[PDB]
Amino acid sequence: NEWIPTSGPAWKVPYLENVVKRSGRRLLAELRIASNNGSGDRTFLDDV
Amino acid sequence: KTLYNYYSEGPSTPIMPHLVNRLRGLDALAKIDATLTKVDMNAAYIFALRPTFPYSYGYKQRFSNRRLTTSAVCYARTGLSSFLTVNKTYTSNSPLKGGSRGWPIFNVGVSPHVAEPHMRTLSPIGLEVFSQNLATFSKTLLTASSKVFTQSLYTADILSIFGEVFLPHVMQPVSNYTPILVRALLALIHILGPGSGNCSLSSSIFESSIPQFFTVSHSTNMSNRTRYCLHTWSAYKDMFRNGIPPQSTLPGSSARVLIPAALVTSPMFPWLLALVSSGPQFFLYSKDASINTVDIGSRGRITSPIPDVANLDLHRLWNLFRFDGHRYIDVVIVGVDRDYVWPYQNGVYVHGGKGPNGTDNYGNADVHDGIGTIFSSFNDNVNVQTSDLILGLLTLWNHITTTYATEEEVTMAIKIAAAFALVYPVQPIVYSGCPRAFQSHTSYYQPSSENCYTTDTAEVKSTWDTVELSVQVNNAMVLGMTLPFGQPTVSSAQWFNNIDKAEISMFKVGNLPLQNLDYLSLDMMEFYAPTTGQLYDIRSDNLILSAHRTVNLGIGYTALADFFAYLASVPAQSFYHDRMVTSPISKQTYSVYERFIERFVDDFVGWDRCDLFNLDTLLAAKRIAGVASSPIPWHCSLQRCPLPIIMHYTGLHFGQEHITVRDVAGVEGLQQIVMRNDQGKIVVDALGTAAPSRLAVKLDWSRLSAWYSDTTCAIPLSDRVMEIINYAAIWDPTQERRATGFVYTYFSPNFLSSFNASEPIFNTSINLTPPYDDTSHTVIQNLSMPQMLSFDPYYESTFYVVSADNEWIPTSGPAWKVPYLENVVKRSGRRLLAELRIASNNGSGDRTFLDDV
Repeated sequence: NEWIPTSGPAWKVPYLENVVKRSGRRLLAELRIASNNGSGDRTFLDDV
Repeated sequence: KTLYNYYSEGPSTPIMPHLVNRLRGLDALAKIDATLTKVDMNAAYIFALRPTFPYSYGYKQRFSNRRLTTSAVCYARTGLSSFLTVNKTYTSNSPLKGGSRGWPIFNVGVSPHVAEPHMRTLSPIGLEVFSQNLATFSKTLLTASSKVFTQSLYTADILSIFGEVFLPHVMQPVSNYTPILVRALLALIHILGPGSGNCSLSSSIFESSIPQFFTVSHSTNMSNRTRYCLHTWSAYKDMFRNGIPPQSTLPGSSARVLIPAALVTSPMFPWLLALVSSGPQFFLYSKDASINTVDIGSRGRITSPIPDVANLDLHRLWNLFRFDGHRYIDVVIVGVDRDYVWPYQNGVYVHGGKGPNGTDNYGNADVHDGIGTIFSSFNDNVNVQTSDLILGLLTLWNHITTTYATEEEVTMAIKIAAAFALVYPVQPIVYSGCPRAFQSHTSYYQPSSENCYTTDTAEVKSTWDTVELSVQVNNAMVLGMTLPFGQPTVSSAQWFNNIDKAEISMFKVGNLPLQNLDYLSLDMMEFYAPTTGQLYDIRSDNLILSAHRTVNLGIGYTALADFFAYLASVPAQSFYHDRMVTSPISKQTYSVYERFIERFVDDFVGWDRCDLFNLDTLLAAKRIAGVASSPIPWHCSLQRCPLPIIMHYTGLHFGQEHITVRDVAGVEGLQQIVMRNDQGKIVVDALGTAAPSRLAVKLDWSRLSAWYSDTTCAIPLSDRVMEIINYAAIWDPTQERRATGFVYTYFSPNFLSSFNASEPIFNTSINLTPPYDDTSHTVIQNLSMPQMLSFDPYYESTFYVVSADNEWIPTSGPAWKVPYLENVVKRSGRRLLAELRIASNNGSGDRTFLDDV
C-alpha cells in the first residue's frame, strides 16, 4: 500500500515502437541494381 | 477552494490578512470523515495527529555531467510525539544514547480573564423557579412568604432547595465550556502524541507508531494534585444550617459539582473530575519502550530496538505539561441512598453512604489527595489499553459539545488548544565557514554546528552531528525546547536514582481560563435547556476530528511564527539557553517578534495575547555554567518546521524557475566592494550583489524566492566543505570583520530519511532508503529558511553577497548545487484505502435507511 496502482509503475517499464530503417547491405543492393544498372536489355529493349 | 488553489497563490503586500485568511481556509480543509473513527481508530489517530505535508524537491548544478535528483517526493513532519529519558532506577552517571536526564515542564497557569458566558434558556423546572421568585407576594406571617424575614433569606420554604441554591444562576442563565474543551483536546493530543514520531533529543530515534498500551505512575513531589471530597446530597445538605450556600465558601470546598446518580457510572466521570482539576495528577509512560521505538540511519535503515532501551522511559507529552485548575472539589452526587458504594475504588467511602464495616450513613467527609486515590483506573502501577483510556475523553467531548456547548465555544477551544499542542526540540544550525580568500577578514572562519545530535551507529554519522550529550549539554538542550509560538521553558523535572524532583518557576509559559463548575452542575441537573442543534460544523462533535483541527492549527501557528521571525529578523540564537547572557540584541528582536505575534493572535484567535504568548520565560534564561556557544554568526532565523511546511502554510514559492543561468555581458546589477588599509592599499576589490531589503520584498515577494536561490547550497554529508563557500561569501559593512559565511538550519540525514514514508509508521518492513537515486548518500537537503535580510532589528543597512576570487560573477547565478522545492498534492496509500473503506464501500444501514432525517 506504499505504492498506489493509479500512480503508475515504479519499476523499469519498457516501451517499443516499429521503425522504418533499411539495412546497409539492402541499400547497397538497391544502389547496385537500380542506380548503377547499365545492362543493355533495359537501355535498348525498353520499347517492348 | 482546494489545495490546488492554495499551492498556486503566493503572499501579497498586506501580509497579515493574507496569512490569516489562508490559515482559515486551510482550517476549513481539515476533514477526516468521522465515519472512519467508527471503523479504524488507529488510522484515524495517525491521520489526525501526524499530518503529512507532501512536497517535491530537486537539485540543480550548472556545469556538471553528473545526474542528480530532480523531482523526488518526500513528506515533511514537525514536532515531538513523545520524550525519551532515563528510567527511574538508573543509578550510573554515564550518558545513554538518546536518553535525556530530565524533561521540561511547560507549566500553564490560570488566566485572569474569564471566558465570556453566553445566554441560556431555562428548563421547565428552572422556568418554574424563575417565574416563582419573580411573583408578587404579600408577606404576612400567616403564610410562608414571610419566611424570608422571620428566617434567613437563604430559605427553601418558598422555592425548593435546588431553586434556592441555583437562584443567582436562575436569575441570570449563562454558561461557557471552552475551558474544559481546551483541556480535553490537550489531554487527547498529549496522551497520543502529535507530530513526526521523533521521541528524543536525538533526531534519529522515532516512535514506531501511536502507542497501544500505557502505564500510570505516581509521584508525590512532581504531581500537581488536587483534593476531592465525596458526599451525598442528603449528607451535603446537613453540613450547613439546613441548606447549602449559593456561593461556595473558601476552604475541600473551593469548587462544587452536582452529579445525578445516573451520570456517575458513565465512563466520562473520571475524565470530568479531571480536565477541570490541576494536572498532571499522574504520569503516563509507554508500557514497553523496547517495541515502540526505532532508530533511523543516514540512508534509511531502521534497526533493532534502541541500544540502551533497557534503561529508558518513554514519557508521553502528558508528563511534559503542567496545568493549574481547581485545587479543591466537592463531589456531591444527588439522588442516592445511604448505602451508596463508590463504584471506582475499593476502600473509598462516600460521606453519607456505605461505611467501612458494612455500616450505613458514613459520617466522615474524608479528603482524597489526587485523582489517583479514587478512580482505581488511575492507580499507581496500572497497564491501560489505549482505547479504554480514550473512550472516556471521547464520550465527555461528544456529550458536552452536543448538549451544553455551542459552535463558537468549540472553535475558540480549538484555537486556544492549538497554542499548547506541539513540543519542538532545540533548533540545530550549521555554519559553512568562510572562503579562504577572506581568512584575514573574518571573525567566524571555521565551519561549525550547534544542537546537531544523532545517536544511530548502524550507518555513517553526518559530519555536522558533533553533540556529545553530557549533563550540561543535556540541560542546555532541554532549556531550548519551544512551543509553537516560540515560548521556551525554565521549569523542569528529574526522576533519577529513585529520586524525583521538580523545579517549577514563577514564570509560566501561558494561561488557560478556569472552568466554572456551577454551569456544569446546572446543566447536569437539567436546570438549563440543552443546546441541541447549535452545532453547524460536522467535525465539532467527534473530538478526533477536532483534535486534528487543533493539531493542524498548531502546525500553522509554528510555521507562521517562523515566518514572522524571518520577517522581524529574529535570530535562532535568541531562543537558546544563553539568550540573555550573549548580547542584549535578543530583547531588541523580541520587541518586534511580540508585535508580530500580538497582531496575529488579535486577528485570528480572538483570545487575550498574554495567555498564549509572553516574553516571561524568554527573559528568565539561566545560561547553565559550562556550555560555550559555537562561533556562528546570528544570520539564521528562528525555525522549527522545514521549508515545505512553511511554504504550505504561508504560500511561498521556491521552485527551479528562480535559479538563473545568465551568461553575463554587461555590468548591470553588480557592485564593487573595496576595503583599503591604513596606507591606502586596496585589499579586497571584489564583485558583489546587493541583498534585497524587506521593503523591496514587501513590494515584490518574488525577490525573496530568488534570494533563496542565491544563497542556498545543499549540505554535504561526509565533509564540512560546502561548495557555496568555494564561490561566495557574505560581506557585512556593519561587522568589524565584514566577511562572513552562511548558516542555514540543518535537521538531520536521519530526520529526512524519516520523510521517505507516506505515513509515520516505521517498524522493520518500511523502506526509507530511496532506490535508483543514490544522491542522498552524499548531499542531504537544504530545508532551511534563507539568510536573514537584516542583522539589526531596528535599523536597516545593506549587506552584500560577494564573490571569493572574481572568477565567478554573482550575476551569473550560483555555481554550486542549488535546491528547489515545491508543495505537491499527493495523498497516501493508506489514506486512499480508508477513503475507499468509509465512502465507496460503506453499507452501514443507518445511512441507507435513516437518510430522510
